[PDB]
Amino acid sequence: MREIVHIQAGQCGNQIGAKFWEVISDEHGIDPTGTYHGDSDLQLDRISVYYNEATGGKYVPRAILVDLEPGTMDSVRSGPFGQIFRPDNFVFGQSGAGNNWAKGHYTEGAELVDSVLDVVRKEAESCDCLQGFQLTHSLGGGTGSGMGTLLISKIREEYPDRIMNTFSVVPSPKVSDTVVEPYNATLSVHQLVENTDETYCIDNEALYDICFRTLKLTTPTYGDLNHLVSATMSGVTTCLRFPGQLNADLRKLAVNMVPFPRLHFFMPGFAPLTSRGSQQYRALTVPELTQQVFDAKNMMAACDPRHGRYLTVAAVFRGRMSMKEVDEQMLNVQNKNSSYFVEWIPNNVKTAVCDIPPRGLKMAVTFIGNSTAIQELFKRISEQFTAMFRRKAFLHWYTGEGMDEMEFTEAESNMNDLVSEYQQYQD
Amino acid sequence: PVTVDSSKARTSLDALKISIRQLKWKEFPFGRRLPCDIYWHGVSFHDNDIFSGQVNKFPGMTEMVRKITLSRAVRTMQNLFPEEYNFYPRSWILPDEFQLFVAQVQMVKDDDPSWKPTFIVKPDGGCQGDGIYLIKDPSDIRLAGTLQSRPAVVQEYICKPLLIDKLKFDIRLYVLLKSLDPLEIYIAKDGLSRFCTEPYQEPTPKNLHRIFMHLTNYSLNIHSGNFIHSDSASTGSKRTFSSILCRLSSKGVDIKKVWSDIISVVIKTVIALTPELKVFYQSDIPTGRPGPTCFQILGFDILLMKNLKPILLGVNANPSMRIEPSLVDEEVKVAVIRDTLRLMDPLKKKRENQSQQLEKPFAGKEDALDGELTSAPDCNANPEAHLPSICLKQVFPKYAKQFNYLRLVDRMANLFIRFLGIKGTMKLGPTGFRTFIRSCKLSSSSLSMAAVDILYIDITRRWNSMTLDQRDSGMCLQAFVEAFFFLAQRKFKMLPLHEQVASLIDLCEYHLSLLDE
Ligand SMILES: CC(=O)O[C@H]1C(=O)[C@@]2(C)[C@H]([C@H](OC(=O)c3ccccc3)[C@]3(O)C[C@H](OC(=O)[C@H](O)[C@@H](NC(=O)c4ccccc4)c4ccccc4)C(C)=C1C3(C)C)[C@]1(OC(C)=O)CO[C@@H]1C[C@@H]2O
Ligand SMILES: Nc1nc2c(ncn2[C@@H]2O[C@H](COP(=O)(O)CP(=O)(O)OP(=O)(O)O)[C@@H](O)[C@H]2O)c(=O)[nH]1
Ligand SMILES: [Mg+2]
Repeated sequence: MREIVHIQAGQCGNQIGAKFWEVISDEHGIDPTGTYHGDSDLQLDRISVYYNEATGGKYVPRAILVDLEPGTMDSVRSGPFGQIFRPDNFVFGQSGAGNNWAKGHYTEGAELVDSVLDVVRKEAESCDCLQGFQLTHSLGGGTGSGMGTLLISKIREEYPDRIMNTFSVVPSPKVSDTVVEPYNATLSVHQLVENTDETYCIDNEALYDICFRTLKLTTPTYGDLNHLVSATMSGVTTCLRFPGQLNADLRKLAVNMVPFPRLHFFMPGFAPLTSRGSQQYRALTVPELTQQVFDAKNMMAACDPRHGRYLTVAAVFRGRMSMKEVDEQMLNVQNKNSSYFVEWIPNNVKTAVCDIPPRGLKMAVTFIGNSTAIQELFKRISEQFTAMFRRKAFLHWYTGEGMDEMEFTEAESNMNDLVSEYQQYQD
Repeated sequence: PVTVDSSKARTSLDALKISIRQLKWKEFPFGRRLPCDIYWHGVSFHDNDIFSGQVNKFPGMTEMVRKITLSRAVRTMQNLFPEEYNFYPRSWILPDEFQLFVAQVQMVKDDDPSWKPTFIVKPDGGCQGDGIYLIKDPSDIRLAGTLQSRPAVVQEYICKPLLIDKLKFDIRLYVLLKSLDPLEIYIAKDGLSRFCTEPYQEPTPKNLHRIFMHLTNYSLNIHSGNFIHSDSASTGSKRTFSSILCRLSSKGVDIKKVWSDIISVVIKTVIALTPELKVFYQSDIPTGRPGPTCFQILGFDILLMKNLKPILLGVNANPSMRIEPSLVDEEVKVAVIRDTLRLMDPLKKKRENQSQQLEKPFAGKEDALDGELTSAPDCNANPEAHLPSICLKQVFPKYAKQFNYLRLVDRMANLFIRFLGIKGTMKLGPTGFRTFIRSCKLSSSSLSMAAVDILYIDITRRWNSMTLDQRDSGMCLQAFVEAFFFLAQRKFKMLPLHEQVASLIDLCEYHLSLLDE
């Protein structure tokens, strides 16, 4: 019951999804060969959410892996937790779309969305009662942004009732490995406004800040960042897998999280996070957990929440805790930091609680916050886009694939429209 | 010579062929690879992939002539113009409007105990009279079975029609739609009168099952033992409409007024049904892309009441053009197709332009010298001089005084495709509505963006649930009409409905003119 279809596109999406499947398979007691070796019965009671049951009690993850360059696919296959994905679930192309939004969305990636949709339909009909689709991709590339927008649109055209939550990586101001990435980012925000229900924003600058400050790690590679993203991904859908006292699913989160249809650009966080040389000098209690989750530094988006007002926040505790502590502490959060919440909506906090904690831990929290400061995360992009428009640069690589100039202006204007919408309610 | 493709003519093949031979046009019975001047399809516009030329099928007319769509358009217009659109008896769509039908019947019965109405139930997809029956009470509807999932139409039955030889008859009239922009409608001077095989009586519970005396369908009456096949145009179960009109005039009935109101109801149906055709044309043939021109022949079914008030029954996008031989059917249909083809000869416009260009006088430098006995041959023979006169009279689409205020939904239909976008998708998304609101400046302190979004969501949900298919991703044209009606109700309070909608259209047009300027 309540099955979730997973889609990965692009290099970042593929790597984050690989880490995510490794993380979940550890929690449900799945071996890298597919067999179940676990200690608790509860793990194998809702394995139908993420896994299909094949013969010989071997569980195949319900994931679809797409990209326009074959090489990355091999990287997924020849890795840990790699011979579990279905061989026919790897849909791939020949050339990796460069950094062209137009190539992925229009010319070379259009001859692959048909196969992806075929696999999507095949997976979606062997499910008892579908709950939604979740997709991991990275705005700023060619296959990620373009193929993800095309796929998302073509799926909401066919399933305009399910929940589409997207875990997307947004361009950062300091870290930047591309020169035409603002173009792709601007061309995609527009499609994410009217085709997704939840949009979790991630930037590599924030993850690097977390790995440098909170954890104090010497050489933080992409593995740690993918690990944190997998942690927050697993934490959101926990009240569908394990049992608790205040269970809240994706639709309940959306209802309590989105006051206006265009206002669904959240920002994530994961509470229990310490170094390896400090786990003994700190007590793992509910007060400490809720103090770390609302810390400005401990936020996986490069926007300062102090510059805006939280529209609404949802927290999903996992472990064995008393309701009174949770309610009292996350009421006291909104009496102290009172100026950081809007006033027209009282009780700006949603609380869920799942009994089973993550493995190796006792209590953990996943934080999802909708606040106006996310406008900055888009505002910067517009500025960059503007600087690349009046002196039209690298536009021939985009206009040579059928994209007209008017599309750029329309997408940009839609971006400022969303920014203005986020801004007006803050004042 | 004009090339005509008749590979998909079907029942219109033979009647076309002689017509093709009457115009000395040369045919492709099996088609060709190269583009053809005129393509003649029988059922669907999507029969062949046509990129240029002319096609005898407007896009989507199969769906429009369906009973529920025509009924929806008729009720929309009746809301817009009740008095004008009274020719269509009140209708309900099952199973969606069953409760409303029951409540209305109960309230009218309570108001008038002596009221004994008769209703007729017709399937949407049913043709040739199949599935059509008569009821006297809403409880008489057969609601137990697996056949009730199909949408149906319950209509007020005309219990008092005109009777000729004690037989109730209907009229099938052939109407030509030449173009949608500009609108051009032509009406044939003669039609086919189909008569019942049994004497007509007022509907009673004892004779509801008698379909022969209550249904004028040719396919149903042909199996009756009382059906008479006659070669004369004034006898038999199938006759010429001109003969019936002349018999009526023989009793002192003003046939000119009768013809005028037939023309009025035909034009009213066409205008009421046009805007969805413009939407479908934009969806299927986008502006700026190569595409063929379109026209259509429609079979209008009219029941002539004893008080000479017409009633529009069924409408058919694909009327039976088969002439088998039947003298009346041939004489009507072959002439209809011949006039149709003559009206749209691709060289007529070129010939007219050349004649107009050749008539420009060259004035200047007069100087005369003698010339002797050079007789110019009479090289101006009309190629159509041997053809009979066209019976599809050029009834003025620009009736003005007769028909100028009827263009209301058609007038505002362009607003839908203005914000449609790229690729001509059939539906309009929330961004389209919000851009429309921000463009025509309908938003204010009273109506903020949240209210607009709530209205859009509610209307879209209602119209998606209304249709048989539950997806309906987006907004159709009828939902846009409902939204425009609500917006026009909000503005210009304490004003008549005709003044409303029109005033909002004027304001929106003014704001648009400011925007482009
Ligand atoms: C010596 C010791 O105590 O090591 C612990 C540990 O508790 C620490 C170091 C862990 C450790 O995490 C990290 O050091 C880390 C570094 C970079 C990126 C991500 C993680 C740990 O890796 C993480 C790991 O946590 C889990 O097992 C959770 O279940 C977590 N990860 C996995 O299940 C998992 C499975 C397979 C492979 C890798 C991780 C999780 C939490 C929520 C939802 C899903 C998964 C644990 C107990 C440890 C180590 C091993 C050092 C921490 O784990 C998290 C992310 O909550 C980091 O801060 C917490 C708490 C501790 O300080
Ligand atoms: N947090 C992470 N960011 C990543 C990872 N891999 C790539 N990236 C970042 O994502 C951004 C986009 O690079 P990708 O090559 O993944 C984007 P895409 O696959 O859509 O591009 P093409 O394959 O060239 O079409 C860029 O800033 C990378 O540094 C990863 O594993 N984790
Ligand atoms: Mg790549």
